[PDB]
Amino acid sequence: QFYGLYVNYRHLALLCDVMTAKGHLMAITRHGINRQDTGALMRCSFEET
DNA sequence: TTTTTTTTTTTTTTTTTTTTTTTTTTTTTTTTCCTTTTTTTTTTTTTTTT
Repeated sequence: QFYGLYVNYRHLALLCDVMTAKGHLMAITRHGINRQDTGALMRCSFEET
């Protein structure tokens, strides 16, 4: 809202629920995505293959 | 002669510093240059001598 851009609430609440799903702060880095419980090929496709 | 009281020695954490490691928008089009090199060993050749 500083730049006057409007994004719908669902697309923001989905991200806010993705980060707070595990009970702590799951950042969107290589330290939060690669520390999840997903598959090996999914995690190696992003960073630190 | 036993109990408290001081000393000691680990014990686990804390905190700060240092080190390490990993990352850095998407697509497309043209040229240029290099894709060895000097060193050491081996083999052949040429000249000389008896």
